[PDB]
Amino acid sequence: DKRFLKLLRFYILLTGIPVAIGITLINVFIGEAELAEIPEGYVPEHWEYFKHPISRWIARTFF
Amino acid sequence: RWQEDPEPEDENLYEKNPDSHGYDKDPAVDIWNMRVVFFFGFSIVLVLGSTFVAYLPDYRMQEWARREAERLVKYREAHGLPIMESNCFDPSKIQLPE
Amino acid sequence: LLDLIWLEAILPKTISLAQMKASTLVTNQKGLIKLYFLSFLITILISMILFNFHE
Amino acid sequence: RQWQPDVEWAEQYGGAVMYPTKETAHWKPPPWNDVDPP
Amino acid sequence: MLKYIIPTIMLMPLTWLSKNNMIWVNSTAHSLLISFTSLLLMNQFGDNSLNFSLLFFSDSLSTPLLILTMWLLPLMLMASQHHLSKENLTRKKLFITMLISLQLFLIMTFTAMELILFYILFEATLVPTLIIITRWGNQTERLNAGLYFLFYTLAGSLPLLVALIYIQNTVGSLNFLMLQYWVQPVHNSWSNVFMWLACMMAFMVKMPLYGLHLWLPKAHVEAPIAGSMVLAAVLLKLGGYGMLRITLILNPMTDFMAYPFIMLSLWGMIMTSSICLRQTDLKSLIAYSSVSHMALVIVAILIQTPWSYMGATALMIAHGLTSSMLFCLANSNYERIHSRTMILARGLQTLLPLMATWWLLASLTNLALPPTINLIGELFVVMSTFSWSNITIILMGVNMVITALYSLYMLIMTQRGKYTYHINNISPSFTRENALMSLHILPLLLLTLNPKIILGPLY
Amino acid sequence: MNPIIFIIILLTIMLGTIIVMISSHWLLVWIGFEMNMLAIIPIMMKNHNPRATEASTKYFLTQSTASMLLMMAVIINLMFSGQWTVMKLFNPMASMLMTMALAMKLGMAPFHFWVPEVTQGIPLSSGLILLTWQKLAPMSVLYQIFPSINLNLILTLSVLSILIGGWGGLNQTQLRKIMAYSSIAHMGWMTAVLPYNPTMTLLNLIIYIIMTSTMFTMFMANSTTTTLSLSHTWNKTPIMTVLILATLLSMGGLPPLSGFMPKWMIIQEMTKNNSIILPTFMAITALLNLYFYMRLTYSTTLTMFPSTNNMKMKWQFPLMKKMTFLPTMVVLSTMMLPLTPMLSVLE
Amino acid sequence: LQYGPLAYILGEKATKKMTEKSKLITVDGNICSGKSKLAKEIAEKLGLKHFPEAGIHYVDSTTGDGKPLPVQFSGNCSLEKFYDDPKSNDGNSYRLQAWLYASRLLQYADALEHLLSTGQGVVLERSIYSDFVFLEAMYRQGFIRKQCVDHYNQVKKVTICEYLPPHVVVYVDVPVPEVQSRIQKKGNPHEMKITSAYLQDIENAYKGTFLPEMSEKCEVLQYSAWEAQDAEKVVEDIEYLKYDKGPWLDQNDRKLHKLRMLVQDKLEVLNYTSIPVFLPEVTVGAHQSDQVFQEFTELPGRKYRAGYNEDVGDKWIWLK
Ligand SMILES: CCCCCCCCCCCCCCCCCC(=O)OC[C@H](COP(=O)([O-])OCC(O)COP(=O)([O-])OC[C@@H](COC(=O)CCCCCCCCCCCCCCCCC)OC(=O)CCCCCCCCCCCCCCCCC)OC(=O)CCCCCCCCCCCCCCCCC
Ligand SMILES: CCCCCCCCCCCCO[C@@H]1O[C@H](CO)[C@@H](O[C@H]2O[C@H](CO)[C@@H](O)[C@H](O)[C@H]2O)[C@H](O)[C@H]1O
Ligand SMILES: CCCCCCCCCCCCO[C@@H]1O[C@H](CO)[C@@H](O[C@H]2O[C@H](CO)[C@@H](O)[C@H](O)[C@H]2O)[C@H](O)[C@H]1O
Ligand SMILES: CCCCCCCCCCCCO[C@@H]1O[C@H](CO)[C@@H](O[C@H]2O[C@H](CO)[C@@H](O)[C@H](O)[C@H]2O)[C@H](O)[C@H]1O
Ligand SMILES: CCCCCCCCCCCCO[C@@H]1O[C@H](CO)[C@@H](O[C@H]2O[C@H](CO)[C@@H](O)[C@H](O)[C@H]2O)[C@H](O)[C@H]1O
Ligand SMILES: CCCCCCCCCCCCO[C@@H]1O[C@H](CO)[C@@H](O[C@H]2O[C@H](CO)[C@@H](O)[C@H](O)[C@H]2O)[C@H](O)[C@H]1O
Ligand SMILES: CCCCCCCCCCCCO[C@@H]1O[C@H](CO)[C@@H](O[C@H]2O[C@H](CO)[C@@H](O)[C@H](O)[C@H]2O)[C@H](O)[C@H]1O
Ligand SMILES: Nc1nc2c(ncn2[C@@H]2O[C@H](COP(=O)(O)OP(=O)(O)OP(=O)(O)O)[C@@H](O)[C@H]2O)c(=O)[nH]1
Ligand SMILES: N=C(N)NC(=N)NCCc1ccc(I)c(Cl)c1
Ligand SMILES: [Mg+2]
Repeated sequence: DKRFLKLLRFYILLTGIPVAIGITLINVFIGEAELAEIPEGYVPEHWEYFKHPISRWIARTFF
Repeated sequence: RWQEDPEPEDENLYEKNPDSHGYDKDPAVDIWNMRVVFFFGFSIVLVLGSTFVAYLPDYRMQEWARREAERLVKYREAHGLPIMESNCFDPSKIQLPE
Repeated sequence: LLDLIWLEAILPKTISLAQMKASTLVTNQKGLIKLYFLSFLITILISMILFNFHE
Repeated sequence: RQWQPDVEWAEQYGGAVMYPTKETAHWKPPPWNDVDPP
Repeated sequence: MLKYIIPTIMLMPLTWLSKNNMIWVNSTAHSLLISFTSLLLMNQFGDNSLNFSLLFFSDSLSTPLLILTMWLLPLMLMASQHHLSKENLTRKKLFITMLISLQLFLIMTFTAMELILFYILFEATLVPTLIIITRWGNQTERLNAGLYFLFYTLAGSLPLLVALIYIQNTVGSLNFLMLQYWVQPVHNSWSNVFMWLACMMAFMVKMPLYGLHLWLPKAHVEAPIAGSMVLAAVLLKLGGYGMLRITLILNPMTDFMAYPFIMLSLWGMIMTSSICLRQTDLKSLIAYSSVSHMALVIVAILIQTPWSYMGATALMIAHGLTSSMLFCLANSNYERIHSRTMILARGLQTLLPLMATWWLLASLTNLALPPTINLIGELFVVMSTFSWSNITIILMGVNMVITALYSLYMLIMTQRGKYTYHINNISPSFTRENALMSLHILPLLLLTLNPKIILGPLY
Repeated sequence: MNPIIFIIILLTIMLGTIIVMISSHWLLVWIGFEMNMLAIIPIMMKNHNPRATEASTKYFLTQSTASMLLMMAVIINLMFSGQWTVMKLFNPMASMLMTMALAMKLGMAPFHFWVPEVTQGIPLSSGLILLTWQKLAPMSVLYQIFPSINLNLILTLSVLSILIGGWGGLNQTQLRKIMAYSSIAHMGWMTAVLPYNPTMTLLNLIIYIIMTSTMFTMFMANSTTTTLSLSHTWNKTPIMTVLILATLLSMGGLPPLSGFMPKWMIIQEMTKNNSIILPTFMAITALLNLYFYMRLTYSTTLTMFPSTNNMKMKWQFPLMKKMTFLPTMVVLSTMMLPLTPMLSVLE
Repeated sequence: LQYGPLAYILGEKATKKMTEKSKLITVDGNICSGKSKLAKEIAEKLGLKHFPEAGIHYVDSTTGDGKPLPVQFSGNCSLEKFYDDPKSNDGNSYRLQAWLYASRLLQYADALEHLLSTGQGVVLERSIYSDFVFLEAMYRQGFIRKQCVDHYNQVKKVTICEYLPPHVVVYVDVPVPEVQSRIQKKGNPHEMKITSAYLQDIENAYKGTFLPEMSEKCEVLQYSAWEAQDAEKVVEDIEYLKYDKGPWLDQNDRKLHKLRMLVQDKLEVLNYTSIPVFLPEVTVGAHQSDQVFQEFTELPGRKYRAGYNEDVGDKWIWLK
């Protein structure tokens, strides 16, 4: 039982720590988008309608 | 009434491999099976999958609708209009029977 | 009373008994040429006298 | 271990018919090679 | 959907061309990869569904059912590889192929745009499921469980085929997107009454509706562990998914045609919850518990309200993870003592402490402890049925009490008390078993953080 | 039989059928049936045992009686129309006689009694011809005269055959009797749709022939004629048990296998005609067929029956029977459903 | 081509290769009757092909690489254990006898196939026609049950009817007291446990049933232990035979073609030796039969059809 919990903890942290750090670095150094009016005669890409950089990247890459 | 093999003995994986993970009798295969389940099950699907779900781009327009409702409420109150009307459709485009 | 009995009885159990009985009726035959062709005569007679398949 | 049919289970399907009745009581399986003795 | 159908098909050659000792490692690894990619289906829009082609589409109802479907396959493989260890290689590969083909039919069933295509795949699931139960079940009664499972389903499904074909002739199309715009009201008449019954009875047997449920406890007690997991987690939800779609074209006749089935469900849930209090077979107790849980789903689908449809979707997903986990928990005991009698092995918490924790969490979800999605879905249905008729809160409330009683009776009977003296082969829990339990409960409890993704199209 | 004589007799069985299918004159249709019956008797008698003689005699009496009724219908038709053209008949009594005659030839209930007996009494290879090729000639005549057929008569025959075939097979352990009752049930489906869409009669006939030929060939491969003899296949050729299982499920009409295609298309055509009760009853009654198909799968593929010690000797020798076209037939028997729209080539 | 209707049509008829030396000869007699020695002398002198008596492992000698297989693939039938414990609870006595009839049936088909394909005669030591003398002896001594005898007669009824009897049957008559004396000199410890009642039963069945039956349809030559030493007189006796009885006179190329199609396909030969008659002696459970069949396929050159086994050196498999 002890070995399983240690293995479970290790593999969650194997990616959980890098993700937690990646999220923090994205939040601090890239930041969120700023809401703005659509400039006259401008056609935003479908992923420019979202605020958080990770959400924008998900929309641009997969959706 | 026949020639039949007796029922086999029940095997315990720990007797021959005390470090067995319960996946396979072969210790090398047993460890690799443990790793793929844990890496792909927990490190990938659960951790990245939860991250992916948390950052979905405005799932089902819920945030857009709130921003849109704020705009409509501001506009309709600045011009004395009702916040909401009982009719969904303009009655001038409806021809009642009779 | 309900789950191991009556719900079992009022459908799956009774249905299977019906088919098993009908199967014995259909297949319990004597293999006699005389009887089979005699039933052909009855069939042809019914088709005309009772059902008017000839019209 | 997993149950598999035994002789008693198999004998259900070796009779002349699947559903015994009084009428077919005397029926017997046909010859293995279809040839009835003269 | 080809990005899921084709890799699912490729799992077959991967299994057959794998080294002898790597069939379980390879199929598990790559079925987990497919499950990962299924999250891309979560691109759901507020107004329109995600319509891939003339054949397949995905909306907020099918998306969670697809993600649950593709998640279960790797879990089923982990759950099956121990009792299949003595099987010869070709038959192991055949067993895995049946599981892969089931996933292939299921993902296609949930995304089929046309109802007759849905019907064919909805029936195709019978074949692999029947083969798994009758070929790899353990006891003599698996042959009869296969027949009851097969003929109950076909008894209702053949009328559905006639009704669907009739609808296509009358309306011109069975494309679900077209039916949304071309649907016409159903006027009272004896013809429409039987059209209603033909459209719904097949799905009622799958749920199963109380009265048509006797096949389910048979199937579970005889099925192998993977057979029970898919049966309980996903196959029962075909009926609910079909009802949620077909009810579109049955209004307003469903207003009064629902009554006999609501009474069966409302009373049935109490009867089957009470039956669980006296079951002697652990697998039979859990199977009866599913009938009680799906009675709620039938009522929610039939009363046809936005809250009830959201509760049904949450309940279908929550029950799938919970019920599957309970079967895996019961199976881990079975692999030690080789019996399903609940009273045989007691006080197991003293011998398997961590496994007793999984039993606790599975029980707590089964009785719908807030804020688990089990409670969210059940609460939404209770909220909606109270508006349907205030008196229903008495039946819903009573069922809550009995559900807690039998969930904890199961926990107290097997985990607490004194261990059976003569049982001395309770070996410590394997990593495989502990991982299997955690891959059920962890996604279940995580979903509490973001319930909206399992609340369906009415959200 | 001398091999060249066997070939010449088979070519005459085929020629008799072909004459029926290409004839425009009722006399030549009658000749086609006479020639076909002349050549089929020797292949039933080829094993010279009392059971074969009884089967040939029972077969001869049934088919000779049917051909006499057919000639009677032809002559009545000549009297009331003064012509021999193969087409709709010009007198209702002629139509009843011709329809009844062809029902006797097809072995449809209540003229079915001979089919299980004759099939049981002749070798498997002879039974394969009797239950497949022999259906072609009567079906091709029904295809041409259906506009004049009495709707009540033909649908009554179809309903009886579906019921009798389904109930009769439940009590059978002999594989040749099972196939015979399965044939009667399937003939019912073919003729139920004939009044509405003849093309669906052809589709059901073609798929039925393919599946029946697959079953008979698979029985011949191992020389099995009883349920228990077939239950030993798992201990000799495991692959065959899987092919038997798939073919039987297809014959049961389960999706997504090929045998679901004709029942699906026949239900469609009838519903387009506002025939709802009849297709529903037929589909439910066909569950009887699925039951004794599934019983065979249980004792063949899904469980392992007891074996004998002498089976070990058979392990050392390969299957030397021809099994002509079997790999192709089994694939068509099971995997054709995605190609269903191809049925229009029969239009 | 492989023999078949086409080869038959293209001129390959049995009567073209057959002569007056195309004969089937079987040597019978009790145990330790010198029948094996005489069988080799008739064969070599007459120019025929000698078949040693079919034993437990005969089928192995004709398939694979010809070496005997582990006993488990013969069902653990043992002739030694039959002498030690003829009344063993395992049912070894009848299981052995049922196995031996099948082996003889296969050998008889082999011998007939050799005769029809080449026209050369063959010499056999006992055959399916005389196999029952051992079954009768076992029953009379209480070694097998009456149900076993019924199974044996069922299998024999639907198998023997297909074949033709020997042209010549040769019987070497040796009284039981001398057989019991010769067994001692041969000095096999297991065979030394045989009793005279068993031997007398074999003698009775031979004289009471076999020879009277074989005379009505074959040529029977009976010799004493002394007379059988002079093989040349025996070979002289055979050559002056008339052959005016038995079915062989009624055969033609058409009937012999049908016979050759049967005997060349061994699975068709052994079809009824495994009729589904659930006798405890010969019935094998599913678990045991599955396990043993799996081991068989793992033996060298036994997984695939002959010629498709890379593990024993077969080549060009991707073009075969
Ligand atoms: C990573 C970054 C990137 C993201 C990727 C993420 C990917 C997912 C990974 C995350 C999951 C990782 C988990 C594995 C880590 C390794 C674990 C380990 O090593 O130790 C093993 C661990 C302890 O080690 P051990 O003692 O040596 O084990 C031996 C025994 O088996 C031990 O047995 P035991 O008997 O001693 O204990 C068993 C059980 C027995 O106890 C019970 O079950 C009683 C249940 C009581 C019900 C209480 C009602 C629910 C209250 C919470 C509801 C939420 C709303 C509340 C209001 C607002 C809250 C803010 O106890 C518990 O489970 C603890 C209960 C904790 C929940 C109760 C509330 C906690 C306080 C409130 C939380 C506040 C939120 C956080 C703060 C917010 C700011 C961030 O034992 C286990 O195996 C348990 C594993 C299962 C953990 C469940 C976690 C689920 C996730 C949370 C979802 C929350 C949703 C709400 C659900 C409410 C529950 C019904
Ligand atoms: C926790 C681990 C998760 C792993 C998956 C996510 C990996 C990628 C995370 C963030 C990637 C960078 O995210 C991206 O940043 C830039 C801003 O710098 C944005 O890009 C936008 O701003 C830049 C300015 O920098 C301009 O060129 C322009 O206006 C536009 O392209 C994108 O809209 C956003 O999607
Ligand atoms: C909604 C309508 C659905 C229609 C579906 C129709 C499917 C019918 C399938 C055929 C059923 C026949 O199945 C047959 O039934 C009978 C009665 O139960 C069973 O009979 C069994 O139980 C009865 C009572 O103990 C005994 O008399 C009998 O000796 C025993 O074999 C047979 O074992 C079974 O082979
Ligand atoms: C004319 C068109 C025909 C198209 C055919 C295209 C594919 C042709 C493939 C030919 C090569 C197959 O190779 C053959 O199969 C398997 C799978 O590799 C090999 O051996 C296999 O053994 C086991 C399982 O069987 C595993 O370790 C692994 O799957 C493989 O090593 C065989 O030893 C080889 O003889
Ligand atoms: C839960 C996590 C899911 C993990 C899924 C694992 C499988 C990953 C599949 C990768 C798919 C990438 O697909 C590829 O990406 C590029 C961007 O780089 C995209 O290329 C283009 O697509 C979008 C629209 O589709 C365009 O508006 C945009 O200009 C561009 O990004 C395409 O979508 C595709 O060409
Ligand atoms: C409500 C819509 C769906 C209804 C479907 C109902 C049709 C029947 C489905 C099950 C068919 C199983 O087919 C047959 O059924 C009967 C009972 O029913 C079983 O019969 C079983 O119980 C009977 C007595 O109760 C015993 O005598 C028998 O030994 C036992 O097998 C057979 O073992 C099974 O072969
Ligand atoms: C678990 C099983 C559940 C079973 C549920 C059973 C539901 C019963 C529904 C009863 C209503 C049936 O549908 C009802 O039938 C009657 C005929 O009798 C129809 O009556 C129609 O034809 C009659 C002819 O006499 C006219 O007089 C009447 O004006 C007209 O409405 C109604 O149009 C329809 O409202
Ligand atoms: N139970 C049984 N034993 C048999 C059978 N055929 C041979 N045997 C045994 O095989 C052994 C040798 O058989 P024999 O050929 O007759 O004796 P031999 O040693 O070869 O001496 P010769 O007669 O001169 O050839 C004897 O112990 C027989 O009992 C048989 O059909 N059944
Ligand atoms: N005789 C019938 N009952 N039906 C029928 N064949 N109708 C004719 C309609 C039709 C359908 C498909 C095609 I392709 C074509 Cl050319 C014609
Ligand atoms: Mg010797």
